[PDB]
Amino acid sequence: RRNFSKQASEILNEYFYSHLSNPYPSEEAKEELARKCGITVSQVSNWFGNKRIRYKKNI
Amino acid sequence: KKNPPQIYPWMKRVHLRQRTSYTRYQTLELEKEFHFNRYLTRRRRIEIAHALSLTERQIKIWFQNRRMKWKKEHK
DNA sequence: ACTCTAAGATTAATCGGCTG
DNA sequence: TCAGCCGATTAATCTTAGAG
Repeated sequence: RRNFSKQASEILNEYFYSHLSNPYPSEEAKEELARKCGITVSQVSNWFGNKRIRYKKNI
Repeated sequence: KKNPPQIYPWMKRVHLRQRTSYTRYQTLELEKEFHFNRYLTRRRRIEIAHALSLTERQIKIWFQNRRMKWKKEHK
């Protein structure tokens, strides 16, 4: 397993920061992002879990 | 993440820490017990919590999580 | 090249809705 | 009922690809 592409990350951060008010995408948006980034929905789901926590522990 | 324009609820601290990793033996059995019977009876519940030195809640949670993991591997 | 950081994954344990 | 099931998530951790 290798890390995500510089672009996939950009795509995810865009979504994340674009929704700082509730970074909890629906299974649809997740499926959406998943295909956009060319990664599984699990991978997106993990990415958001890790993103939220690591955002918080650094406020 | 140094500066959030505001502190939204989700950024708050939920959960009114520790993650007791489980020994290889414990996990090997719970797993062993899982291939045998996907759900648990109050009976099996106690005898196991007993054998592997764990609370009942832990055996209950262990199987709940194992079921979701089973669901997602589809297999 | 070589080394720690942190990205990505895994999993206890929690929150809450819902039912058998 | 009301304890256990599902589902999604939290948070601690494990792994180890790579930023530095």
